Amino acid sequence: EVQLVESGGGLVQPGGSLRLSCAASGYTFTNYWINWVRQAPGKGLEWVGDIYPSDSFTNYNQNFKDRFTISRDKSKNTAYLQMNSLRAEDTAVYYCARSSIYYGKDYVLDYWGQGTLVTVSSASTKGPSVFPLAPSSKSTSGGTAALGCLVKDYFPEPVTVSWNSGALTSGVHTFPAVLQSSGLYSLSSVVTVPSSSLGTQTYICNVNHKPSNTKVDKKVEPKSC
Amino acid sequence: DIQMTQSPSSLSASVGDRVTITCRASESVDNYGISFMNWFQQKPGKAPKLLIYSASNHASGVPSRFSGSGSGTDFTLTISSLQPEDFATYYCHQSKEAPYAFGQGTKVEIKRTVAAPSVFIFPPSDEQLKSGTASVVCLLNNFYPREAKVQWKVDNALQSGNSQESVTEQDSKDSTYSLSSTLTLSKADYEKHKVYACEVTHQGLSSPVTKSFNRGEC
Amino acid sequence: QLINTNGSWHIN
Repeated sequence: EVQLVESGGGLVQPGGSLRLSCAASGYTFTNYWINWVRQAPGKGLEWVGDIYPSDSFTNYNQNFKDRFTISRDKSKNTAYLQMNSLRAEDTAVYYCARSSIYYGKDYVLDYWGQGTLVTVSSASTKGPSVFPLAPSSKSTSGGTAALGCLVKDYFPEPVTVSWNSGALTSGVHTFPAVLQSSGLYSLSSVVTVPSSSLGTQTYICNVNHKPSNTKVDKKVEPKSC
Repeated sequence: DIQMTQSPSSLSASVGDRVTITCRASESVDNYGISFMNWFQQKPGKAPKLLIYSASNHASGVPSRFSGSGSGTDFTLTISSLQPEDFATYYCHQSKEAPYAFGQGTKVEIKRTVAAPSVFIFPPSDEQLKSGTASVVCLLNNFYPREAKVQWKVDNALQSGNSQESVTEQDSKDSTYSLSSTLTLSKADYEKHKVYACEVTHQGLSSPVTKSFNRGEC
Repeated sequence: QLINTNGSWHIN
């Protein structure tokens, strides 16, 4: 029922501006404050600020004043976070969350959006190269086999990896992406399956990098050496 | 500004253990008989989830094992019986007066018996070799603890500055980790050597495990 | 029966 959907994120050039949106639904929009919280990759949570939707009353974290602007559109049930003159430092996951104007049951940060990644970089949107990681490198057969896909040289984050259109989840390990000296991201998604299924099962990794509009469905079949 | 500091910053505990996390505010969060201190649980790749609010209140859909206590400047979160799903960063938060704030967080890790990794090596893809690059992947599957040494050897020469590691988050079921290392070389650099080995060192192993192959799309 | 409309709690 109640959902907050962040939007307007993604890649942005340093010195540039971004307008993030928090589409709220399933409740009286003017009855809950909208909070903006950021999380730098691998760091803690940071309260940016909040907006009271009825009168547009806004509270800020002193560090974010004059560069970050929280606004609203009552009619569109959307709160906004204007971020101007962005620096590499600003690279983070930006969440929105509601907090009741009235003290009560689960009043505080009850619901959050999924967050949007904001990457403040001069580098360009590069789509990945999906290479298969075939099972049995040199020696064939056993008991349990591993196979996968290498999601290579893309920018910015994120990328989504699925197996057999969501049907295969057990034993799946989609490694956190790592940044190479080149400034391009790379990850591998792996899966352990019983070796007796290789002769029968067809394994496909579904790769999606929304930033570059790249969708790749690559097959992982066995090889000799 | 009301700011908070959590203790410890990190902990490792066993399934069934009572785990205690403390939060100290720089000023009292009390007002109208309410102690405006909340607790959030953040799982990897997920938005933080409300556990406890106003020091002792339970959010709906939060397990019994989680409970909270405190007043004024000192607050405590207790997981009565640590479950493997409880791996997360736990944050205290103040909702008394703006600027609102969170503590630095406490990473709760789950302590399990030692588990050795399962090692797998992958030669570079034929289609990658057409694009002029060679990435050799090593997989260390389902192990505990997180500490593992992975060394790349090319024709028995110890590699340096051309490999990248990534560690999975703790499994919510078996509490094991998993890692992938990627030795990346040029198609030219790849084409001058035969043997490509991945040597693995981990507590769970009596001595190092070595997974290897000899260059070619054989 | 407490409300926050100004970044603080008041009785209303």
